[PDB]
Amino acid sequence: YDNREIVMKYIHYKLSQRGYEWDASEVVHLTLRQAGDDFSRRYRRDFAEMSSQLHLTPFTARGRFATVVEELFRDGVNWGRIVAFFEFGGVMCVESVNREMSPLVDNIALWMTEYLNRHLHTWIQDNGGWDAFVELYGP
Ligand SMILES: CC1(C)CCC(c2ccc(Cl)cc2)=C(CN2CCN(c3ccc(C(=O)NS(=O)(=O)c4ccc(N[C@H](CCN5CCOCC5)CSc5ccccc5)c(S(=O)(=O)C(F)(F)F)c4)cc3)CC2)C1
Repeated sequence: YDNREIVMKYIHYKLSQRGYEWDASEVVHLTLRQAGDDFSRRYRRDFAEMSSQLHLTPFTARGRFATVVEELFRDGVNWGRIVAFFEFGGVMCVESVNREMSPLVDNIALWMTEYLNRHLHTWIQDNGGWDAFVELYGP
């Protein structure tokens, strides 16, 4: 499955729900959206803390993203951390819009796509690909 499309559909949906029409395998997209909503409710303190402590500006966004992503996957990968990675990118995009720095969304989407293609892709494929994530979540 194309990771770039997965990132784009995911971010696009999150922003559209804030009235922001961003100028940017259906089961996979819907499943990821649901798993991410579940993650953010089940781990609300983490979600809420990250959201309020970003201190996001165009000068720091890339460094904050790199730092958090390296910390997230430090002890290895699992599907829950992959969902957390998407929700973190979503928090970054959402905060960028809230702070009137919406152009950052494009950079964020690229960094997410790159990290998936360069660092998560092998793990994902070794686990059977996104079909495995779909099965695990249900469908
Ligand atoms: C260092 C740093 C600061 C870095 C940055 C950062 C951070 C801070 C803010 C933000 Cl915003 C982002 C990141 C943190 C914060 N940290 C990040 C990691 N966090 C994790 C917490 C739990 C797991 C886990 O549990 N991982 S797991 O064991 O692999 C597993 C288990 C169950 C399910 N899904 C089930 C679904 C069951 N069905 C539902 C449908 O009805 C049928 C039954 C439950 S919902 C569900 C439950 C959990 C996850 C997703 C969905 C899935 S999953 O959905 O991915 C699936 F199923 F595999 F697909 C996978 C992995 C990591 C904890 C908090 C730390």
